[PDB]
Parts: sequence; structure tokens; C-alpha cells
Amino acid sequence: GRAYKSKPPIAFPD
Amino acid sequence: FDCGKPQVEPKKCPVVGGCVAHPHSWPWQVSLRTRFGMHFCGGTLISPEWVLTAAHCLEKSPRPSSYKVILGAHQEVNLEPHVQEIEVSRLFLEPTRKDIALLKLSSPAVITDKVIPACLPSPNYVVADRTECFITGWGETQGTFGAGLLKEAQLPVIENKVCNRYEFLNGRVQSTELCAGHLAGGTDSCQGDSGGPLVCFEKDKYILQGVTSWGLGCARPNKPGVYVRVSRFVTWIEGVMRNN
Repeated sequence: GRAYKSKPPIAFPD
Repeated sequence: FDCGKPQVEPKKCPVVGGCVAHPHSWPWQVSLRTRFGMHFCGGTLISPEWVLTAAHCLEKSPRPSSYKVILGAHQEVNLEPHVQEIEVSRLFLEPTRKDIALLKLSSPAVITDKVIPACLPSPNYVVADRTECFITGWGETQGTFGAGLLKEAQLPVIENKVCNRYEFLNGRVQSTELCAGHLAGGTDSCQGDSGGPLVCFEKDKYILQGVTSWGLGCARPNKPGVYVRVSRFVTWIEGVMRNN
């Protein structure tokens, strides 16, 4: 569920 | 000029939520942009030559000539005339692979009343539970208004043992990170704010204590934003600056 807040973002299954 | 002392006093705000900042009240706020002109991340000027940001903002290119920093701006797109626009000459990623990095400007930024570095914390210092801080950036707003202008939000710091509870972030937050936000939700940094500052006022100046990194969404209840804890990397940052 962890999502890094760049544009565009990077999200992970956690 | 002195670090962390803006020449325009920022408005206590009564980025999702928060409000549009007073123009140039956050003079260390940087717009990190692609060579071809797209804002994609934030950053914090910490000295005339050095920009502090998040490692993951740099994944699309390891070449410095791919990035340029925008300083002194208030708008995202139609920048003001006196905005400074410096190319990046060197990139330094933290060597234990944490989500923080340093850009070295190719010519030092001119320190004016609209472009001022922020101060670094004492190394290994822990911002206490419930300290009021500020986040800034041009990121996604989720309909809370202020799109395209530099926004700010006032956030309390939430200590790691509480932030790591199951009902919140359930163990994900490391000791080299910090949490901040309103557990009720509605206020956060969001996409486009990565690498930007989290600063906390101390005595008479703002001290950069976090770098915008990740979250489980933005502004969701029981899901505060996570920031890299800048004091844990101060000795590293200073070693890089003094040798490059």
C-alpha cells in the first residue's frame, strides 16, 4: 500500500 | 541572510488541505524539474550549492544533465520573471539506500529575499511527539483548492511507536523516518510533493526535519504521511557538501 509521492507516484503492494 | 528565516512571514494556516502560501514565505522550497520542463518533485535548498530531496525522485535518470532546479517560485507553470533556474551538476544518493539524496547545483544559487536556505538539525535529534511543523509543495490537492500554487499545511509530528500501531501504519515506519499529520485525515502531502520539506520552527528559525517520501494514500484517516528523518543523515549530508 506504500506509495511514494513523486509525479508519477510509485506504489507497492503493501 | 540567515538560514531558515524567511523575509516574508508565512501565514499560520487555520498538498491536500492547508492553504496557498504567501508568495516567497518559504524561500528554500525548490521545484525539481525534468530537463524538458515538467515539475515532478520538490526539494529544499540547504546552502547556495546544495538541494536536499528524495532518492526515488531520481529513479528515471542517473544523469545530472536530466534535472534542473527552480528556486524562488510561487507558481508551478507560468513562473515569475526573477525565478532562478539552475542545472544540476552532481547527484548523491545516501549510501545505505534510504530515500534521500543531494543535488549539487552547477552554479550556486544567488541568495536574495526570495531564495534562502533552510537550517539543518543537530545530528540524530528526535523531533518530540506533537511538535507543530509545516509541509510545502506543488503536489496533488484532491480538490482541496490551491492547484498550481505553492501550498502549505501545518502538521503535528506523531512519534514512531504510536505511528507504528496496527490501526495506523502497522510497523512500516523505520527509525530513520518520521510521521506527521492529522489522524482524522484531510491534510497531507501528495504526489508532486516528494523531496519537499517538512520544517519545524525553533526559537527564531525553521529547521528542516523531514523530507516528503511516502504514505498509504493522501489525507486518509489513521494514515499519516511518512518523511525521512533528516537528523539521521546530517553527518552524511555534511560530508558530501564539504568534499564536493
